[PDB]
Order: sequence, then structure tokens, then C-alpha cells
Amino acid sequence: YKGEVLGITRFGLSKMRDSVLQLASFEKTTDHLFDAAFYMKKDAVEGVSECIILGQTMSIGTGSFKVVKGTNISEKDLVPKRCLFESLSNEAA
Amino acid sequence: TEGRSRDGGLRLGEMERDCVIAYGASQLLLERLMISSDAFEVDVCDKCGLMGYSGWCTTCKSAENIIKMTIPYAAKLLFQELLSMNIAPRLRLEDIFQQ
Amino acid sequence: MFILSKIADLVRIPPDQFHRDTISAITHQLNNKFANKIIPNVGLCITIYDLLTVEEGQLKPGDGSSYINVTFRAVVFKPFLGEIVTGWISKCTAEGIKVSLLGIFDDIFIPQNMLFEGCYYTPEESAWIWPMDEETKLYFDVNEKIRFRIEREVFVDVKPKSPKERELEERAQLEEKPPAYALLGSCQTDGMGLVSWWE
Amino acid sequence: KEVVVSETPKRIKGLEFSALSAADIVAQSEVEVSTRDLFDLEKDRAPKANGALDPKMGVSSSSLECATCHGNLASCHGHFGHLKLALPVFHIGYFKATIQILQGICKNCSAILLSETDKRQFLHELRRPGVDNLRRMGILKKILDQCKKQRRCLHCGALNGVVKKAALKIIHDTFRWVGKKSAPEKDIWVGEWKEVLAHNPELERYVKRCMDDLNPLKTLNLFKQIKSADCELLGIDATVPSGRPETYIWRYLPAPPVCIRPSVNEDDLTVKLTEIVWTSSLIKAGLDKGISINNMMEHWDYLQLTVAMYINSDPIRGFCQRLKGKQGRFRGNLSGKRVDFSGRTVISPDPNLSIDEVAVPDRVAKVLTYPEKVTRYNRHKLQELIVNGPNVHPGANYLLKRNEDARRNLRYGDRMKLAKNLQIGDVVERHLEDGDVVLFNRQPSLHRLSILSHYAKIRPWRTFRLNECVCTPYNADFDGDEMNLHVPQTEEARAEAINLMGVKNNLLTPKSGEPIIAATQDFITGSYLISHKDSFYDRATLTQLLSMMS
Amino acid sequence: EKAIPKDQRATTPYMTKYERARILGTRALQISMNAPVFVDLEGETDPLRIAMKELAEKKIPLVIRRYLPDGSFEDWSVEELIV
Amino acid sequence: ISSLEQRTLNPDLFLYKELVKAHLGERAASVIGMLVALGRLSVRELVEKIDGMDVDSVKTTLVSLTQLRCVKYLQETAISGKKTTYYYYNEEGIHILLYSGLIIDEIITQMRVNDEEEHKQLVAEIVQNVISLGSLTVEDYLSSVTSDSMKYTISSLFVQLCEMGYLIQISKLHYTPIEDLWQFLYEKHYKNIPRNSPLSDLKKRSQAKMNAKTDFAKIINKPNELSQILTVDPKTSLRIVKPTVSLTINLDRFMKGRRSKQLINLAKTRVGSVTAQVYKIALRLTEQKSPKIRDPLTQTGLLQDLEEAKSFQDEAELVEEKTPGLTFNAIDLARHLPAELDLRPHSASLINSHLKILASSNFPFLNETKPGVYYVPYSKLMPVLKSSVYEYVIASTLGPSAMRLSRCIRDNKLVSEKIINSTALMKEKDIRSTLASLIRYNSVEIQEVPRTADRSASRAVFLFRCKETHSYNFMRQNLEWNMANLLFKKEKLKQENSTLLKKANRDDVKGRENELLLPSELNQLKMVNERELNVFARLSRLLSLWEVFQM
Amino acid sequence: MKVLEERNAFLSDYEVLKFLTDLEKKHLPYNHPELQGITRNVVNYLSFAELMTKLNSFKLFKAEKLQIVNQLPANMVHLYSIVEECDARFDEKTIEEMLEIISG
Ligand SMILES: [Zn+2]
Ligand SMILES: [Zn+2]
Ligand SMILES: [Zn+2]
Repeated sequence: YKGEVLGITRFGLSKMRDSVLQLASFEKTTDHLFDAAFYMKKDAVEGVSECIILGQTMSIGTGSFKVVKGTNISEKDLVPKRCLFESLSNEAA
Repeated sequence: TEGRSRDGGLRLGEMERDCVIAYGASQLLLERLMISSDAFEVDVCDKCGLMGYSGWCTTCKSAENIIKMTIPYAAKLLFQELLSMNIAPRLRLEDIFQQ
Repeated sequence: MFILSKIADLVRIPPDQFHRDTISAITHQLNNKFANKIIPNVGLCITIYDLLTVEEGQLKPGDGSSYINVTFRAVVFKPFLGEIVTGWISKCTAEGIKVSLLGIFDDIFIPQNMLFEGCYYTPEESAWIWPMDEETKLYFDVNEKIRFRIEREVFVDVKPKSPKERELEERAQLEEKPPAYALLGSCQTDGMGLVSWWE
Repeated sequence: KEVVVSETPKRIKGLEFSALSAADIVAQSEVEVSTRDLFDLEKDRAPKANGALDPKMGVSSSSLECATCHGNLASCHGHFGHLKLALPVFHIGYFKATIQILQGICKNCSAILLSETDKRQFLHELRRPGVDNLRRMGILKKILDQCKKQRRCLHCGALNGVVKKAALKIIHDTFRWVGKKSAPEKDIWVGEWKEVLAHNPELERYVKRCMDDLNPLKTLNLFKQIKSADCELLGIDATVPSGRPETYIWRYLPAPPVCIRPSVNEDDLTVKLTEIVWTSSLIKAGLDKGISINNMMEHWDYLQLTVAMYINSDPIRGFCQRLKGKQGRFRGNLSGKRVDFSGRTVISPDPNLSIDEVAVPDRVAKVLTYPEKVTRYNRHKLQELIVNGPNVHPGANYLLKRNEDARRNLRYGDRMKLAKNLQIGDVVERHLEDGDVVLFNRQPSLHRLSILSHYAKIRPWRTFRLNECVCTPYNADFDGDEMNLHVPQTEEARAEAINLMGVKNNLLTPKSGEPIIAATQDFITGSYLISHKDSFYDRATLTQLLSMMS
Repeated sequence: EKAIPKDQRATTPYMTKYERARILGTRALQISMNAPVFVDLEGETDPLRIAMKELAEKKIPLVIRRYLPDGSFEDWSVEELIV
Repeated sequence: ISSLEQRTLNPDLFLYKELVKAHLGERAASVIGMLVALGRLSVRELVEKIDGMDVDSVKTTLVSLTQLRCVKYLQETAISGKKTTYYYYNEEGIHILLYSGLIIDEIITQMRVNDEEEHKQLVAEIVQNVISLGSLTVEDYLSSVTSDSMKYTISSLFVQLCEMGYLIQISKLHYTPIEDLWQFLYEKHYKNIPRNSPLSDLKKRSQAKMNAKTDFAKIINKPNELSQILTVDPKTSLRIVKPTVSLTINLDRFMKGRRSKQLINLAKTRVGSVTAQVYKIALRLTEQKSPKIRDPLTQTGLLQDLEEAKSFQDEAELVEEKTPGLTFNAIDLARHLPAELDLRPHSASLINSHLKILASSNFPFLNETKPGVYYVPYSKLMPVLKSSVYEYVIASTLGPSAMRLSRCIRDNKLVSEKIINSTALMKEKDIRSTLASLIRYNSVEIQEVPRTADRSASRAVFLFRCKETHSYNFMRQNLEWNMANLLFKKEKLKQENSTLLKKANRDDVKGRENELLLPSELNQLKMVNERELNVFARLSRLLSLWEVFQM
Repeated sequence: MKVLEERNAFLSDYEVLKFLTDLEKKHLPYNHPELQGITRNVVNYLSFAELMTKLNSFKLFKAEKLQIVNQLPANMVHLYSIVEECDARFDEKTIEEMLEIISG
């Protein structure tokens, strides 16, 4: 899907994965994160490898959606209150 | 800890993590890896992205925009080993809730 | 004096409080957050007046307590510029006077340039004395109905010190803090000061 | 009176990576490490202040406390310090990238060695919306090999050869691209050797090897003049005040917290920090007492050697050695880690319990708990588990009150007292019961079905007893191997495990949608021997045979 | 800005099995934090098995915000979905 | 308490963000901060970098920075046809904010030779708002004045001052970058060729080049050509200014006069005391026709090869002695030599006596072609002017012994420490200390020998070069950072005493005999505005040291 | 937390006292250590449809108009204290004409 045959080796994942900590658990050496600091890359926390590194929920499976508790207002008592000084001050000015 | 002749600890490592991702079970993976292995209430700073002590940031002397988060302690141990190698992992945060 | 303020906020309803009506469940949390508490840079909130707009309650994967974005209006004690306000005198200090307001907001100060024309402090009895006339010496006594005009509100942005400095002062305290919000009252014009001068 | 305090639950949306300044290292510091004396030996070998292991940097024991946060080993987060190096040195991780910007600047006035017409062409190629990582690293190579092509500057008339390595030296030969032309640089070159070679011609044997060296005291000063309108053309983006290229030379060095390097016996990193300090002291005292240039360089190559061993050390562990291997951080502390509320036991067969159940030994069920938070609906149930206590199995080990933030241990005290005072929000840790969701894997975990979820069943032996139709996804037999039981601890993690990882839902492999939990070796034989053509049963045998299965 | 009106909800009316596990895990989490239940529980105490009762009688007061990859979101009530 | 955050700033970014945050507001500094830190920028690019001002509030500043000459834009298009203006920065629009107290007190001291009058208050007032408004015509300034006795006076001195320099009209060449003005002018002389011309490509390159070289020098001298003075006697006053032009100030005549202020200061320490005054009037006459402090043809590129720098040194040494203004004799000095010289009456023979002594010194003050015809060299003295002041800033600060090594290393030029203590006369640990406190700055490099295969420092002797430009560019910006630090502490002091200064402007507009205040703060105000004037004292003292290395 | 606008509208103190009397009836257990104390200390501290017309007909400004109906002037100099330029911006004869509005 990047236009060429990449392969699942170290150069192919670098074309696929623009992130640092996902490729960091791949590698066996350490200078992949020094040029992350040099060229000052800024990756997101979207992939499920760095979701569990940083300890926040991945967005596949049960994290794929969001659950919402619906409120039972139905615009009933969300009419605003009186504030009849503005009825006074309308006659003032 | 490690070993059997300690109290114990059974390693859940790198291959069963793969298994529960494939089930999509995301809160088990959050619980079995972080909540019940090494959970750590940490104080990040919002303008710097570094971790402060006691609700107080050090690189900007203010307790003002300090956020309190739970994190794996190995990720805390990672960041303070990166700051010693002179790279700076600055956490960029945001709110969870739409407005 | 009393105004309303459209404030947007994110409330937390614990799930044991789901049995309540969801209007009263929100306002209970808002009164936990705003009653008897200085809103930064607009003054002292008292209660929560109504509700304007609620969203649908959103949930974390952490807990089950629903988090509602709510916009409301609250009554808030923000007196405008140049307002004649009453009170009851708490103590006459050497540099000015502090006057209570029946426990609502007791951080009032009237400096030398806001007194009458020639008020001097008496350290022998802790009282301000104003030489009015041929019958000169009037009496600024304690705990009576006062009448004074405010001039300027102050917003002392209080700032928590470092935890190494917050504990050393706490350690020696066992053997004053700046008020975050206060008012500059005045008794320039006649009619001000005591109400017994003009009742 | 008091201020409205507010807090929003937040979430990490990105990591940003940069080096630190010399002002970012000091801004996070708590002490300036200045002595090599770890301990003053007269006060019972206590950690000496302003050296390493200074209690403003954290604590290694649980007896002593920190001096910044005044927390012990359990609650101190650890605090940095810093370490001012006289005569800066090259960073070993940025040493490859220190090269790549010396291959891009003038080395006389330190302007960039590019024309303007391709410069703004290049910046269009980098500021365009179609930029990726290796795309930009491809452009940054494309504008670096082009930069090594140009032989003079556009700002001064200096000519520039190539610059490369030599260990930790960086060497520019001004020549090797002059050929026979380019007189006045060579003329002052061959002119200045005649001040020396006409005095002592011993050095004439080494003239071809003497090139313009780049030590970190002038490589640093050369970096301070790059005039950061073109640092983004070196892949820096100097809008951030730590963008600047001279932040990649070790002027200041952060001393890591004592949480990062404890003392069980000094640590490998603690003994490296003092050595760095000692060398710096030799250098700073040597620059004022008067030392030769031949041993100033001997110490300053040694100080650079130590910091090079401090980060990589390639037999002590550096910082990179703590992050590498399958015992380091990335696979060994972040992807895989020993967990709590788990046990490991030999497995064993049991046809009588259902395919979705597992038989847990009642000696393991006494130690593996569940944090059952009390409600209206289990208030009477959890009171019976309090009064049974930790030593009989329908029981409980701990009690955590609504506010007391420390677990009452039910082994002590009056358990009848705590059972009447059981509130409506406080957590008991009750023993593993019948029907609790557990996890269960064999390890080696080859496929998705290798970890499944069951309901606990509490039985009197010392072994795990799954059903035999379930031993096909674990690819196990009853020959002495063991399995791992994990008890989940939260209601969301207990419900995802039983519904997604349950046995009844995982009766088919996802590989082809074929049955994987089905009749095992000896349940196919007894089944064939019944439905064999010549088995004939009467009412006495049939209804007994139907009662076996029911 | 972003919303989908419930007469043009494009996605499936069937409850995804990943949705069924978070709904039962959320609702059991609320019930363990003393929330009121809506089903006649026959003397059982466990917060999961109460939550499984409420999904059977469709008495579970949550909705599911199905996010679409552009930014939109559909809202589906749990008593509307098909299990 | 020690300013370490400012030790890590780019000292030209830290300067240029401070010369506009104090003078203009804190919004002009944010724009020109990105222009220094990111090079060339559009408008739609600035609204993505700043993040805190929208597309029109930045356009409030862009039409105001170009008023004060602080932005040198260019309105060019791509091949698709969208005209996108890439605004730049320029330094000389910022240097007029930097030299702004020196410019006024230069034109005061230069206009004391024409009229003994209060013009030193009056011509200072007209130059005070040619800088604060940047670009202006004459009649709008003539609109504010009413009395024709003074309106004719200020119009007389406008054309009188512009006669001898210091002011030219504005143009697009003032607001276009010189390297991009050159290459478009270079491409005028490339596509004018006949199509499929048989000329070789290197000669095709050189055909475009030398045609443009005199063409580039033509465009620069087009505002230097006095066509703005052409308003000749419509009723009286045989030359006045042109009204319809927008008249600005140039810096290349000011810096040229500022260079001449440095050269008389060098002469007062080497060659007499009374004959240096003769040297002062000598350079003051041959002043406006002098070449610039910096050829703008250098910064157009043109140094990819070795020969064009030699081509630049052809015309550089040409103009210092083959210019019809810049060739003078001892006859011409007495025409502008004033009274009270007292060289024991004045006569041109004794002038040539003290014009001879400005040739025999080791510094090339005044060499000669003909024995009466003297001239001052510029390509030969300016690369030894900066070498002399650099030796005494080391001598003042790092001790006088550090001056000794910095010259002993300079002539021996590959010296070693065995040769130092032969050609120096100090104790060897004192040599090895004051050399050690001198490698910390780029005053010397260290040339290693690799006696073994690798470049090991165990058994190796080190040699000591003395590079010019590495030692100067460091001293150029060590001053430039200190110049910007000093204004940072100026503005920080005025901003923390804001409620004093607000009270010092409002309550006591006139009543400052009692301040309408207490004496416990006017003394505190006295030690603010003393330090507020003492900081600009140290600024002008530092700025003379800084501008040496700019040439 | 965000305050959208600092002053939506003013409040005459009869509206605030009518609000907090309804709050005391609605909240009569619901014990707040902060709310229930301060809503008690503000109502004793603070201790209409016919007066809201005649003040508006006087063409006095709405900024200082609210303090007339908040606290009632017991003296002419207090009525002088509310309105600035009481003698210059308008005449004298209507000032005591506002005094029976205070008693009424
Ligand atoms: Zn911070
Ligand atoms: Zn600590
Ligand atoms: Zn150059």
C-alpha cells in the first residue's frame, strides 16, 4: 500500500512506521532513538505497541468505540430562570 | 520479583500480549500489564512534558499546570534514563472529552 | 454586587448518585466545587443559579462515573466600581481598618488615602479618630453598621510554593497568608463612615 | 477564602524528542555534583553532600529519606542533578550527526555550503504537505551529498575538503581536492611548515598525516555560528530554543537519580559518574596550576573516553546496555513483565468438570484474591467472608476501608468487629471462589487460543485440572508440564476476559474457522466403541449409560 | 459540528462482540460502585451476572458512540442494538 | 540569579529580538523572531508558525516593519503564476535601531563645520523623525512647521546635509535582498543571448557575469547618484530638495564615517598627538567618495571559485588610490584645516613634514604614489585595524602576558611550546597557564601530530596556529551577545519598575519638584534612570568594539 | 473549567433573596459544611413590581439604579451618595420626590 514491496524487515517497517517507540522495541541496537532526538521527530501514541508502553488504552477491540451515558433532560428544565432586573433595566435605558 | 523461590511473579511476555491484542480485549491488556504489574501515579507538566515531584514542576518553578496520571513504572524508568542520555521525551497531553 | 456568570465546566457524577434526578445530581457537584469559594479573577461564588446546557454523559475506560460537560450560571459577589456598601467593623489596625461583612467576605481594607480628611490612629485604644469640626473628634468604634464606598478590587493570584519550602514553614509553624481576593474601601465623601452620623 | 481548584482527566497524545540545553539540564537539577567522595568515612559512611548519591538526588534504602521531597524509597520519584564539564566532549550518540553537520558548514565562518536557488528549492521540498520520516531523511541525504560536492564557500573564500572520523576524533583535510591549483590556502600551509621543518625535520615524516583537527572545544565554537536560518536544512528546526546545534556537545551532564542507579555495593553508573568528576577535576585544576599540552590532551581524551563508556560501553553496563537485549527495558520491562495475582502449577486431567471450567487448588485459592467492592447486593455475603478470615476457604485475606488507604490485614484483630463495621464502599480481598474468571495459558503461546478464560472451581488437590477437550488449544498433555493462571482484578478486565477470551466463544480457530476444542484421543475411542454397528443395549444398561452423561 | 442523525445511521444495527464486552464491563463496574440496578435480581450478588441480566431484558441505560474514521460519530442505544 | 537561559540563545537572534521588543511592541519581535529563526517566510507560513495571531494582525506588523526598514521583502512568483511575497529580515534596518543615539550625535558633530548656530539642537530634531518614521517626504515635515523663517531654514539644511551624504531616497533596492537582486540581474544577461549561440558554456557563463558586474555596481550607485537634489531655483535658493521623493537615511555613509572615527583612534597611540589631528582632517575630506565598509558584490555568491575573490581584490585596491576624490596632496588640506592648530601659522611644507611621518610607521596609515600625493589604504589597513584592537581586548581582560603569546604565535604561525619559552621570557607553568586560558577562546587552535598510526595524544607534540577568522567571529559575537544581554537587563529593569514609571509619567507631568509623592522612591527612581542611562553608556562603549569586526 | 462571560446580567437583591428563600425550603438529610453555612450567612446579612416602573421613568442610569432597590436609602445624603452629580446632572426638586418611593 506504499507503492512498492516493502517487506517485514528493518527497512520495510521504517517506511511503514513513522514512529520511534514502535521501532525501538523492534531493534537490537540503540541509535534509532538518538537521531529521533537529533532530527526532533514527534510521533503519536496511536499504535498498540506504544499504547501499552505508555499505559493507555489501544483503539482496537473494545477501545474501538466510546460508551456514553445518556442523560434524561429532554430540554424540560433547561429553560433559563427569570432575571427580572433586565425587565426593569429595559425600561431604564 | 523473579524466580520461583521468591514470592514469585509469573512473566506475561511479548507473545501473550500478542494473543490478547488479537482478542481485542483492551482493558484486560491495560489491567494485566499496568494496573496489576507496575502502576505509578506520576505528575507530568503540561507546558514542558517532563515529570515533576509532589505536584510541582522543577524546570519551571510552578505547581500550576501539573497533571496527575497513572503510568507503567517501567515507562517512568525509561524516561529518566532518556533524560540522562541527553534526549528529552516531552509528553504532549490533551483532554479525553469532547466539548 | 450580585451578578451572574456563564461558566462551562466538566462535572463528575459518581454512579451511586445515579438514583437522583440528573439536574439535582449535577448541581450538587457544582455546589461542592463553587460554594464559599473564590472563582479566579471574577470573585466569590455563592450558589449555582441554574443550568443552561448539558451534554450527554461521557465515560472513561477507568471508572463508571459519568462525566458531563455542563454550562450554567452562578450568583457571584462582584461589586462594581464605586459602590456604597455597609458592614460591621472587625478591628481598627494601625495602618488602616478591616471591616467584617457578617462572615461572608471579611477581607476589606481602607488605607490612609481612602479615609476621611485627617484620620489618625490611636494606639492606646485601637481606634481611628477623625477631627470633623469644632466638635472635632469622632469615633470609629468596633462592630457597628458602617457605610463606605469601595474603589478597587484586587486579584491576588495566590501561588503555592515549592514542597521543600512548603514543609519548612509548616515545620516551624507548630512551635499570615495573603487573601486571594480583597477590596479597597474608602470614606472620602461625607455620609460615609459611621451610619450613626447620618441616620 | 479558598480558590476554586479544577482538574480535567487528560491523556498522552504524542511524544516529542529533543536534546536538552545547558539550561534545560540545570533547570531540572537539584545539586551540582562536584566531588568524587561518595561517602565521608568519619560519619559511619554516610552519603556525602555535593558528591554522587547526595540525598537531594534520591535514596537507595527504605530507611533513609530524600532531601528534596522527603519521601522514602517507596514514594520518592528520584531527582536529577548535573555535572559541569570543563573542556566539553563529543556526545557518542550524536557523534554520527556531529559529523553530518560538519559536512555541511563552512569550517571557516560556519555558514552552510549551499547556494540560495537550491536552498529555497530544498526548503519547499521539506515544508510541503507530503513529508514522511524516511522521505525527509532521504531529502536530508540528498542535500548532504550535494553539500559535499561544493569545494568552496559562498560567504568567504575558504576551500573545504572532506571531514570524517580518524576512536573519538574528527579530522578535516582542507586539501585532497586542490590537485595542483588553489594556491593561497596551500601557500600559507606550506609556508608555515617552514617555520618548523627548517628547525627540526623529525616532523617531516608526519606531514602527510597532519590534517586540520576538530577537537570539541572548537567544534562547539564552530557550531555557535551556524546562524539558525538554515538549521532546518540540517534537520533541526531551531524554533525551539534547544533546537541549536551546539546542544549536542556535552557541556553539562545530568546526574541521573539514585532510583535509576541504586546501591545494593556501588552501581556501575555511580562508579562511572565519580570517575567523570575526577577527570574533570584533574582538568579544571590542571588548567590553572599549569599542565603541559601533551597531558592536557591525555586527560581530555580520557574524559571523552569515560563519557563514551558511560552511554554505550562497547564490560560494564552503560545506559544503552540497560536498554538492549531481551532482558533490558523494551522487551523485559515494557512489553513483558512479571505480574501479580498469578500462580503456576502442574496440570492434570479432569473429565467431570465442564469445558469452560478449571479446577483450582484450594491452597492457591487461599492466596489469589479478588477485590470485591461491597455494595447493597453483597453486603451480607462479604460479612461472612470477613468472619471466616484468611485460613478457611470461603474467606478473605485483606480489607481496605473507604478512606484509610492502608489494607487492614484480616489475620489480626477482631474479625467480628470489622464485619459489623463493613461499609458500603470498602474493598475486601476475598478468596478465589467458584465461577471466578481466570486466565490460563501454557507458555509457549503459539496462537490466539493458547491463552483462554475459564471459571474457577475450587478442589482439594495441588494441581490445575482443565478438561481434556481443552488441552488441544494449549497443545499440552499430562506429562509434567505446567500452566500459568492469571486472576484479573477489575470488573472491566474480568468481563472482557470471559466474553472475548471465553472457552465457549473460542471453540473455533480464527485461522480457518474450524473446530479446535473437540473430542480428544480417548473420547473418540469410547465413542466409536458405542456407535459401532454391533452394540445393543437394554433398558437397564441404556438408562445407566444415559445417567453417566447427565 | 460532528453528529449523525438517527435516520441516516449507516453502520450495522447488530451489537459487535467487542461492544458487548465493554457494555457488560462498564455496567458491571457501575453496579459494583453501588449503582441502582433495573432488573429483579433473584438473590445474586456478583456485579457481572447482574449486568448479564440487564442485557437480557434490555434494561441497560447506556448508548454507544460509534466513531467513524473521518471524525463523525453515530449514537446507538443498547436497547436498540440486536444481540 | 545568573543568566544561563540567555547563554544558550543565538546571539544574533537574541539581539534582533531585543532591538525590536524594546522599540516596537512584543508582536513585532515575534514576527522577526521567526524570520531570523526560519529564513525566508510567506504570510501563510507565518500564521502557521506564530500560533497566537491571525492573518491580519501579522499584516498590521508587516506594513509597519517595512516602514522602519526592518523587512527586506521580495514580491516574486512561481511558474504557475501565484505572486507570493517572501518577506526577509535585514540587519541594517535593525542597526539603525542599534546605532540610533550615535547617528544623531554624529550628524550633530558633523554639522558644526557649516553654521555656528543652534542647529545642533535643530538638525538633531529633523534626523530624530527620519528614523522613527523610516521613510518620509519633506513637505509633510514642512506641513507641521509654520514659521517661514524656520521653514526656509530647515529646507536649506535638508539639501545641505543631503549634499554631503547621510540621506538618500527610498527604492525597491533598499527592500530587495542583494543576493536575489543579483541573480535576477545575472539572468538578464543570460537569456539575452542569440538562440543556439556557438559560444562555449564557460564563456557563456562569463558573458553573463562581467556584463552584470558593472551592471550590479550601476544599480547600487543609482541612489548614490544625486538626482534627488535636482530642484533648481524655481523662485530662489539655487538647490533645494525634491518634494515628491520619500527621503530615508543610509547607513553605508554612516558606517564609513564610523570607520574613519576608529582610524584616528588607532593613530593617537602610534604616531604623535598633534599630527593625528592632521590625519583627522585628511580622512574627513576624502570621505564620501571612499569605498564602502563592505562590498555588496561579495554577498551575491561569487566565491565558489578562487579567481573572483582575486577579481574583487583588483577593484578593492583600485579605488583606494585611483579615485578622483581619493587622491589628495598636502596642498589641499590647508583649505579645510581650521584655525588654532598651532603647528609652530600653517604652511603646506610643514604639512608634508607631518604627512611623511604617517608613511614610515609600521601601520600603513598614509602611503604615497607621488611624494606630495598621499592616500590612505583600505584593503591593507582594515585587515590590520581589527588585528590590533583584538590584541588589547585580550591584554586588558586576560592580562598583558596573554597579549605576548597571541603575537608570538601569530608570526611564528606553527609554533610549539619548546619554541615559546625560547621566544618568551616567563616561567613555564605561567606559560602553560596563560596559554591554557587562551585556548578556551578561539584565539589559538592546536595542531596535533599523529606520531603513531591513530591520532593518539599519548606520545605526540602539538603545534599552535593562530587563525584570523575563527578568532574574530567568536569575538564578533561574544560582544554581540554581551550587547544583547545588556539590553535584556535594561528592559527587564524598566518592566519590573513599571508602576514607578507609570506614576513618573502621569501624576507628575509637570509637578516634579515634589513629584506629588514621597522622597523614599525618587531616590529609588534616581538609581533606576541612572542605571537606565549607564546601560546605554556601556552600549555605545561596546558598540565601537563590535563594529570593528563588521568590516 | 471556563467562564464564558463574566457578567451575564446584574441581580437586584430581592431576586437573590427570593431565590435563597426557595433554596431553604427546597433544602429543608442534605448537609453541606460550606453551602448550607454561607446561604444562611448571606440571607440574614441581606435583611417590588410597583417600584420597578417609577425608577425607570426618572431616566436615571441602570448602573447605579440597582443599588436603590438593593438597599434602601435611610437618608438624603445616602441618596446623594448613590447618584453621582446629584445636584448638577439633574435638578433638586425630584430628589426628595424619590424619597417617598423609598418609603413606598
Ligand atoms: Zn514544566
Ligand atoms: Zn526525592
Ligand atoms: Zn565561508
